[PDB]
Amino acid sequence: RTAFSSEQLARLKREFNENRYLTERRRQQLSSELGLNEAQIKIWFKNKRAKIKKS
Amino acid sequence: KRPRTAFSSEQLARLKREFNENRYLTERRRQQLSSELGLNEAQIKIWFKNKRAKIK
DNA sequence: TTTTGCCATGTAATCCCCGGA
DNA sequence: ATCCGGGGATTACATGGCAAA
Repeated sequence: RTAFSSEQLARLKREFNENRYLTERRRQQLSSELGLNEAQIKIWFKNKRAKIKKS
Repeated sequence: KRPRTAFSSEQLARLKREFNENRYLTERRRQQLSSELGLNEAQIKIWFKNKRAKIK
């Protein structure tokens, strides 16, 4: 279970604020730039939406 | 994965009768029907899924 | 305070069904 | 039947905090 770096967390949050649902292209670019697997990005966005739902 | 299977006539008759009351199956009834029909629970789940799409 | 013990909260991941193609 | 990504719920585990001798 990876622990995202705050450099990664800040970019994911910044991306999430801009678009809370990923396109394949955006998922790909983020994986590349952040050095993470596309599945982790997918799962981070999925969990973020669910967290926000219980705000 | 999972080989296709031809449903027998009592099978389909039984699946349609159930589908006639409720288009969604709870896991409890799906287990039930699976045991009564001799149908794998996955096959029943997929039959309800496809049938929901055809009817729509 | 220190330093120890544990338990609550957070969260990455998995289960499991859904519709659409 | 398969694939995907979606949701909701749940699991599994790290660490945040607070307790306390």
